[PDB]
Amino acid sequence: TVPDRDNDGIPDSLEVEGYTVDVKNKRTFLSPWISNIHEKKGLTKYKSSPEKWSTASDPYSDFEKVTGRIDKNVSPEARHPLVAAYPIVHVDMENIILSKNED
Amino acid sequence: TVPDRDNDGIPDSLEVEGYTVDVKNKRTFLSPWISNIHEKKGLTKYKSSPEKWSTASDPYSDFEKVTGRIDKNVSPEARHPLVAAYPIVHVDMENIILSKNED
Amino acid sequence: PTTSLVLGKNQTLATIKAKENQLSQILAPNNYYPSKNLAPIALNAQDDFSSTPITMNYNQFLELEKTKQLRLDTDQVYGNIATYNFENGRVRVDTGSNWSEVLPQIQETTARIIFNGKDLNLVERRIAAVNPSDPLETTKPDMTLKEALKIAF
Amino acid sequence: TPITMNYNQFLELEKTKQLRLDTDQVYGNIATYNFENGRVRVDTGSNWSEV
Ligand SMILES: [Ca+2]
Ligand SMILES: [Ca+2]
Ligand SMILES: [Ca+2]
Ligand SMILES: [Ca+2]
Repeated sequence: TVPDRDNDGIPDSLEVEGYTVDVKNKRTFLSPWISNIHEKKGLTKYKSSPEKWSTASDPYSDFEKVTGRIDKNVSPEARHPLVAAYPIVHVDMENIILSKNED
Repeated sequence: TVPDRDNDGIPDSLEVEGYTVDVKNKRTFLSPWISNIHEKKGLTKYKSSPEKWSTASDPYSDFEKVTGRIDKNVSPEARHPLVAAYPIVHVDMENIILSKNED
Repeated sequence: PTTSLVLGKNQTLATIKAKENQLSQILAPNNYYPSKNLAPIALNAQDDFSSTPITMNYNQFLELEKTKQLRLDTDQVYGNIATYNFENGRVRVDTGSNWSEVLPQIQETTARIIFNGKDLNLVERRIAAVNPSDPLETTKPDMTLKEALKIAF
Repeated sequence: TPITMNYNQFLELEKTKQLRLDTDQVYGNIATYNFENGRVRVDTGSNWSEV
């Protein structure tokens, strides 16, 4: 049984030394990073915190992020484990209607 | 199985005799305090109550405190087990608006 | 959102948390609610059950039709996280957990980078970054600024 | 319902203009670290007055 301290599904040594996700047939593999074969495919190299279930502290595990098992609305640049995925919600008031309360 | 009466994850003898947390690769260890190797690294020596899950009685275990597995808003000086981490909330009234209820 | 209507400089007319009428089910990033083609929603009421008008008194009413200064602050925003369910793959919203639990955690452990090379609109990303004094935060991978620019923007 | 005030109180207030605001107590919840998935979660049961 491979070690996994943060319980996120990515093995610790993979998280520290680098890794990547790659479909082979129609299934995704979580391969450890390899210069000779992955770099040609344009696969991103991922590093994350072995001890944090989410490295960015946002509510999506590093595994969920890199494999895409995630809320799809999460914008693609935030799919990367080191990029925090959080809402920024501001309200703007398009116009204000007062009605005088007069008998 | 090492003894742990307060169930907080730090072994009793470690809690009494002193201990410290230290990353080695990208993982934190909860080492017993050692003069020759830890003092040079500037690591704080920690002591806590073996029988109290939190020594300061605040709702964060001594383990959670020293290892940083804690609410991040907890200010750094209160990360130390002997320093209580509690809110102090006072309300100030910036101004008071009375409206006379007159027909 | 907990909006607050402010007359003049900083005399707060009223603080209103949104009611069921003003609730927005989803708000995907780079989206408006209601969607930008539709007319904006009406905040009318102070009551939990949306049954009382947002009242304003005489001096406030006179000051408003004179100066016409009515700012709207956004004090805070309530909302829930939808999380992926490994079992049947559905994303589900936990109404227990909410973003106010998560956001301060993010702000306390990531470098913030605001950048406006995209048509001079500010874009704020947050990149996980080592915190030297926090033992758990040192376990994150080292973050050069160039790497941050590449992966975030 | 408005925070109401009666006539003698209203007169006394526009005369003396003394309206203090005491903070008798504060309700609030603790967010605690969840060892499983690392998220900090707020228990609405537990609250700071217990602690
Ligand atoms: Ca892991
Ligand atoms: Ca991780
Ligand atoms: Ca113990
Ligand atoms: Ca203890």
